[PDB]
Amino acid sequence: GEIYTETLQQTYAWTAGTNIPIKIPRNNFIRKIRVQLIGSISNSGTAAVTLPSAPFPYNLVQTFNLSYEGSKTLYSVSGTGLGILMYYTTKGQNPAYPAPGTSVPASGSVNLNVMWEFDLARFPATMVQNIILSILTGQAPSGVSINASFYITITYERVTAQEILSEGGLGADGEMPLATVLPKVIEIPTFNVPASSAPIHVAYLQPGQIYKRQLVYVINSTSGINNTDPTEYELKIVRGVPTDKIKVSWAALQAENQAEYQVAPYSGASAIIDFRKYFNGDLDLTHAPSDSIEYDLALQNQDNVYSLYVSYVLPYYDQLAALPAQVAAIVQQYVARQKRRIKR
Amino acid sequence: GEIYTETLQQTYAWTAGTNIPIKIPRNNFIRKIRVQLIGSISNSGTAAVTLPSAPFPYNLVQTFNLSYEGSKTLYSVSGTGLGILMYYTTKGQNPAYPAPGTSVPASGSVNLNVMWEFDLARFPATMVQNIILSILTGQAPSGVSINASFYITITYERVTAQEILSEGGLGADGEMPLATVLPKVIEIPTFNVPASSAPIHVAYLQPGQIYKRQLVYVINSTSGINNTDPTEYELKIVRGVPTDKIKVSWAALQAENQAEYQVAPYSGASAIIDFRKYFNGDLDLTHAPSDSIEYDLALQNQDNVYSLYVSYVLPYYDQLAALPAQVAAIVQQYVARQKRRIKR
Amino acid sequence: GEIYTETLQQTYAWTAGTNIPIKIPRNNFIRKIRVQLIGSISNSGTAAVTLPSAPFPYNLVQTFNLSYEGSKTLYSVSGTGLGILMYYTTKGQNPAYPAPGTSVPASGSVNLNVMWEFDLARFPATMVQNIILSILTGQAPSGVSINASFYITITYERVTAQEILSEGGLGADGEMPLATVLPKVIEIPTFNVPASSAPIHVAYLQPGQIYKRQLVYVINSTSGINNTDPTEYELKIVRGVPTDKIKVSWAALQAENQAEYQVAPYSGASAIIDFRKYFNGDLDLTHAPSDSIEYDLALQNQDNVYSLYVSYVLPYYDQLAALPAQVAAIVQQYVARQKRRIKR
Amino acid sequence: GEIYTETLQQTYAWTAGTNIPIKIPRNNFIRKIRVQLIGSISNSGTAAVTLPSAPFPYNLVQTFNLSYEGSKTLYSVSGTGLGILMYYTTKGQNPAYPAPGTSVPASGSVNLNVMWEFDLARFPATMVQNIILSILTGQAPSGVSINASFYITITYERVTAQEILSEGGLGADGEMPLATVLPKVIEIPTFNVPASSAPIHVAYLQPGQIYKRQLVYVINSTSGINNTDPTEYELKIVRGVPTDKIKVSWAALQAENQAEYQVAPYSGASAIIDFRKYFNGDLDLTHAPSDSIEYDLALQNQDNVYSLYVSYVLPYYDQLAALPAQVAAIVQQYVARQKRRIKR
Repeated sequence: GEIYTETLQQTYAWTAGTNIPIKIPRNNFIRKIRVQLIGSISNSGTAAVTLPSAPFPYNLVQTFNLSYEGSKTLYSVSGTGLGILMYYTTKGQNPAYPAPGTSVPASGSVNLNVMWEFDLARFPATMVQNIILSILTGQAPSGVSINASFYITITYERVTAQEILSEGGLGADGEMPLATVLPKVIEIPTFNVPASSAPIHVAYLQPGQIYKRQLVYVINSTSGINNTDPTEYELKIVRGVPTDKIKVSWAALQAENQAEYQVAPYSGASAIIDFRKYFNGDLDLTHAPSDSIEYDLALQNQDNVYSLYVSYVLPYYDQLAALPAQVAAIVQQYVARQKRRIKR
Repeated sequence: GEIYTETLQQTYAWTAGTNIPIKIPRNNFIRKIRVQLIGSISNSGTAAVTLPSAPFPYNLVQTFNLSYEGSKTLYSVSGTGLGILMYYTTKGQNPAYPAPGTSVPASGSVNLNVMWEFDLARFPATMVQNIILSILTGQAPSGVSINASFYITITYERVTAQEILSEGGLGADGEMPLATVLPKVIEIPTFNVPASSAPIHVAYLQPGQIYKRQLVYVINSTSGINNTDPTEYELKIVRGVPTDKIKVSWAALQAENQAEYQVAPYSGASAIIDFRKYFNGDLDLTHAPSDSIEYDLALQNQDNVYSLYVSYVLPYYDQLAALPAQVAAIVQQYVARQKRRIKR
Repeated sequence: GEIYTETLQQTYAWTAGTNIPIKIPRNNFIRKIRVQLIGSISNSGTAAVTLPSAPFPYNLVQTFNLSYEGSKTLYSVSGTGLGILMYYTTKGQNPAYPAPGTSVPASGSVNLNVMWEFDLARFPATMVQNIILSILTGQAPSGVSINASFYITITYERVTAQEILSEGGLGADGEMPLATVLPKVIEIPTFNVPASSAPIHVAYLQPGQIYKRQLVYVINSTSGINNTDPTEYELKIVRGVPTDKIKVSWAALQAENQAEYQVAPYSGASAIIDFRKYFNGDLDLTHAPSDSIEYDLALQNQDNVYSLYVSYVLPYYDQLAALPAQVAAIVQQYVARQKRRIKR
Repeated sequence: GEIYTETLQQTYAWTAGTNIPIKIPRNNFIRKIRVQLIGSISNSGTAAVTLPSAPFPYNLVQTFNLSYEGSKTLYSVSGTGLGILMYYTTKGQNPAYPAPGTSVPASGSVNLNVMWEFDLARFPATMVQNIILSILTGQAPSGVSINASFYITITYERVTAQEILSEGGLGADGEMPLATVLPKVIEIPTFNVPASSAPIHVAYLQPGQIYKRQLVYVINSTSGINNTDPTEYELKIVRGVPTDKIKVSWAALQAENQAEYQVAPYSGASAIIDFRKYFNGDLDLTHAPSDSIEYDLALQNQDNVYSLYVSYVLPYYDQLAALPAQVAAIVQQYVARQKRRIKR
């Protein structure tokens, strides 16, 4: 239909340790929602205070949560999480001022402007209820004050009653178009995975969805996200014949990110693993038994691993699979196009 | 066919405030013409002279004008205009030395190397007359002297009589192939759009072509192109039901450019709005009544807004429209490839 | 099939002027082999030693040589050669620390990490014998000591007996699949091509393979690889009526490297010419009579030109051509996917 | 088939803190690999140097790593680990000279002869690639010099194509026989498990394999491996009904080792627990959810607990499980036999 974008008149002040829930107008379907922390970080203290380094500025928003009907979750990431995912998928050019470790002049200030982007493909925002993007801000850097607000830029696509029939009408219960592709960008953080030289089990990818790529990063208590502990990552298919779809050294996985994302590594402790490259197309676990695919980690020390998945579910996956080869062909091209929209 | 590239032996010295007309050899069809200001900027003075900031080096070529038969304008942009479009569409990787503000060693010199590129898709250069690329050079920076020249590099495509037929033969009048897509990158500057917070009408896009993307940038009298007045951009469809295809904050538009072109904003006063992301496919105005789409701006101070469009024309727009779904479809794929070859 | 990647446990200590032969496990077919020099460059001297400039760090590995059966070569390049090919095909994002000219703190050190990537398309490693990637390390920079090892990351594709029947079964003599595409990245060096302003004959591309792209770079005895002598590149069809597919000036050749690769020139003395844009598809000479296409160079001074080609051979190229229009369609589509896989 | 053993022609000199990679010949299947450090430990100093106490001589080989294809790890243990496990599974009868604390006569020497044993059941070595047992030697004891080499003794079993079919032919992907039993003897070291009287959580056994017996030993910073901190061992099943398969005091655990292995305790800080004695048959966690069985330790002080497991995997565990009670009976009888070959 007719994509068209706008910022909402209503903003939200960045306050420390707060949950500022945001209502997303349900005009047409929503393709993507950008959020920007814009203002300045003021140093009113006598000596020039150096801003904390990575994940800053991203961590100013401790967490994000875009879900609808209060029950259904489309997003769940931390600002440091969605922030690094943004950093890669945009050739590391995603707006993030000021850079880590920058000094706020003594009794003067620097400029704040960070961004996130939730890709909802073509989310039927009008057929569902209560899309609330809850931003739980984190903590203000030490010595300086975050003087910003949030600006929601929502991109609607004017899907018509007409176009909807042209992609397979509605679903099973007719709650969304048959060809709906809900992004399920979740982030499951792990604690105290032990220091090892051989990749030890870290966590399972749970079924009920199609995984596109996974952003994994470790958090050392001393260096934060600027350590070099993860040395050997590993995706083992546990169900069926134990097969290693991935057994690459950290250096080499980040090497693939050099070629993949054409940008230097976000830090010594982060990387991305694209499933379409180790499988044929996307890694589907929609109907796969649980604990069939896990990822491992060889950490120099024992730390905390955060794993952000950029996956999506097809709310009518059975009706699309159970479709006539005639219709399935056309419906497939719609869902297929949609799955690629949700990059970041 | 067989694309193939060469430089033209004849070069032209960049002289200040001059018009240097270039004849573009008409061998085969022309896919693209790159022009390069290559030489040095010499400071013969006692003190190290810092070169002007953006748009320099770009404005060393005040304006460009690539057209055929002397009357059909394929291009009409300024070096500052086409130059900035170049800065975005190539991840800011475009050759542009020296950078804004670089110092020319006192009684020593720096290196000059700037580039532009006119994308003509697959322009029937063998079937028209006189492709003359007129470069109206600007002014030599203060304190330094430009000792460069232009190198016209042309990309021909061996479209054969055979193939032209494989795409719908010639036009109605048979002056170019039916499936021709003449790029019409024009640039229309506005003066004194007054200072305001609610976007005031800036200018209408006048019909007679399909718009692919628009590059808007403001020029303050004090800061040149490095101000931050543009705060609110807005695409209002005036004719028909009144609507806003765009109502994004400037911060937010330079935002879509980070994710889009993966490069930092050329300055606080620039951006690009891709029409393909706000309509279904390209923004066509071949037959729309004039004044049906205007774009607005909320400027901090009152300045000059330059609007560069990367739009293209289909000289047989009608036969393409009154052709059979049988043929329309085959011709459609050619106009289709051609339309995207014209990026920059 | 089932792509899956792993690093081999066994690393190899980098020693100056040595040949370190590596056995590459022939588990499944091999798609790409990554090699990384990872460790540090230690300075034990009193004064901080600044590392040699380009080609360092790439030249720490003098040459590479991947072949199977001790007589059939898939690769034959220098670290400086394959290294620069790497610098381009990944937007200059290929891992190469530290950068040229970096200072190793006096009695402290810097970080080493350089990589190469051998694209074997989908090489039938299980059907051949002894895939040995021989690495002939170069020389330790003067004043610092290289303390790294090599890490072999191989990407196998679980091609099955079944799937092989599905692409045309076996070859003529049945030693590899009929649709095999063996990479032939060779590098032919020419010495003392005289100084001239008119591109003088440098060397012919010999037949017996399809050229995908050629990386040419000159080496001044003074500036090493950092000179600006190559001024005029030129691809001449010598057989028949003399024709020029390329007659592009050096500046402009690096220009297409700007748009093509979106990365700054590796040095003033290098470039890449892709045959796909100067012919229709790849420049095939499996059957053109020899000395039928040569490339020229107008060099400022008299130097050494190294020409690295990313070419590939079809071991049963004839049965692919003598296959029924029925089968040729399917086999061709497999050979084609394989041909583009060998990018870097 | 026809079991048969020979020592490999190539030996390897024991040097301090080195990694000596060994290629393991793949003639027939591999039943067991013995490694012996044989030579003498010379004292060149004026006074008789008494050799370090346990784990020496075992720690002369810091670590072991027997894996195939450079990725799949069959063994990952330390010389102190496999060494102590050897000390138990053989009635303390495994060759280990000199004993700990023995005096190397002043300007004279003693005899060195240690031995380790990797039980690979009947590993399909002809069907896999690169079985490389990497011995990363530790440190030469203080005051004496280790003058030995390693002797690789391999036990091949001539499994014939016929015989292989007699147990279910090959697996699903047919890479190893269906009835294969890959030893997975890993060792996971834990750091600083705090001092306590009631057994505190030490670590979980992560899934994907069948555990045979576990060798746990604590390492005090003061007494090394010769302390008596572990006082209360405990195997707690966390998932499902919470249960204690073991809740025996250390004294009593070394007690079950007296009768079990008929040998005095290796040290006050070591023990072994056989799962077949606490479950019915082996403790299998092939598909059990992660974190379902952990082991606890009441330590006098807070120390490092090393947990060596002798577990094994069934690469086709499902086809063995999804096999008819008809075929399952014969295949089970083979795997059952293999599983016990891997004792040590």
